[PDB]
Amino acid sequence: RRRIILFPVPFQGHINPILQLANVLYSKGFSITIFHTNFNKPKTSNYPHFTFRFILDNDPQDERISNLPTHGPLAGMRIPIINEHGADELRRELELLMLASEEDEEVSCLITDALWYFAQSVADSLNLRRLVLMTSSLFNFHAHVSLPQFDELGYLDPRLEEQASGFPMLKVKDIKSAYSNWQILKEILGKMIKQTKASSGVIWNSFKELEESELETVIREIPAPSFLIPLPKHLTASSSSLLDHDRTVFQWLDQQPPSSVLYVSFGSTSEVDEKDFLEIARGLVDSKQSFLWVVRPGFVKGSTWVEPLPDGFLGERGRIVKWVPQQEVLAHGAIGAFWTHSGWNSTLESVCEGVPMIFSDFGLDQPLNARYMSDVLKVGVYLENGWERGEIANAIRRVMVDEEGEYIRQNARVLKQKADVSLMKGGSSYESLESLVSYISSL
Ligand SMILES: O=c1ccn([C@@H]2O[C@H](COP(=O)(O)OP(=O)(O)O)[C@@H](O)[C@H]2O)c(=O)[nH]1
Repeated sequence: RRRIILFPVPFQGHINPILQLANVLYSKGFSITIFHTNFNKPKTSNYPHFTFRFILDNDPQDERISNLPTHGPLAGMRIPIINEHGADELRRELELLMLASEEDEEVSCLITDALWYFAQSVADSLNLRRLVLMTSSLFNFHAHVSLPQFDELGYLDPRLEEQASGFPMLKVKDIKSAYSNWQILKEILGKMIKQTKASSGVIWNSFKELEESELETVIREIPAPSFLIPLPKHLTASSSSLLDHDRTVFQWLDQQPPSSVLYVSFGSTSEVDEKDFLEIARGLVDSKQSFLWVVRPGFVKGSTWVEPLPDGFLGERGRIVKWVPQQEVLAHGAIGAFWTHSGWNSTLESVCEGVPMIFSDFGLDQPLNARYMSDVLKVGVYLENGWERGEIANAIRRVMVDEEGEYIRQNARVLKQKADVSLMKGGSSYESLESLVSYISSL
């Protein structure tokens, strides 16, 4: 019997793929331990088949992380802090577990979020192999390793509509938005890349037919073996939700005609002005399409939830809720399109359920996902110039109703089929997973 320890980053878009992976590996016969912070912990009672061990922010909490905000853009400060100071505790916890191991039980490897770059030297020091889970795309990684070239050209220092030097796929505007903050994130980025290259293997939440153009860069830049597995095609992330689901939406979805509903959601951490929030609502109403709009409490700066919205303003066609089982909604027959912030989990979920998209973005990898999805794969329309009700209504109707958008709807259907075929024997994802299991078993 072989045990795998997995160590996620404690945010929704990082906990979801690592617990999907944990379940996949469990299905292949591995026992599973999850190392996790108390902060943003998932519901351990949803995982009776996993062992959870809480680390790094136990009582008494550190002056470095104590009273750090549990929500907002500053909650992420925990990441660099744990990278800089958690090595000794992580080693102690790994040793404790390796000591408590049953005689017939071996710890095969540690799998961490790529953001936990500090974990490589910890694993090395224990003669424990470390594999890395990337929670972003191969295309985004290709952009990462092109930063030096981008910097030479001055893209990173603030011709926007112009094609980038080595990315005809990208506009200079995309790169500026993606690396808008860079003196701040440059240091994290370099260390993550360096310790990913130094790892024993890299697992990508993707599939070959999704990012074929990006495979050679990964093979050339990362000496460790890479494995591409589209985790949403194996299972949804419902069990790792950090918020309660509103499942009353499914009775409502059951009252809608096929492909008639726009699903709208901007992920787990995004926030918008009161002004932009109201413009989005007017664009949705103006589209005349039915819509289901997830507005996470905290999404609107200065309001607990959705106070600025007039009572009944959404009217007949629209519903607003706080949180749903997103991939399950995307799989419902009523959904015709997905207005996304282009987070990678949401984008891959939509691809895997065959739902075409309208893209907004909040920086980081999101503009790159939106550009790649909209111009390379051609499964959506990118609202790349802010929020204006007219352009919003036109984009929604183009994807969902216009005859001119049929090719986008068809591309989304075909791309889902490619994902499905990739999981069949002889498919790319099937062979990646087979290779991953045999590789881990050889450690
Ligand atoms: O109402 C919601 C909204 C989002 N999600 C999930 O939250 C994750 C968001 O991750 P993503 O990479 O899309 O964006 P992030 O939150 O990291 O910005 C995805 O797995 C979604 O399915 C969900 O379960 N219910």
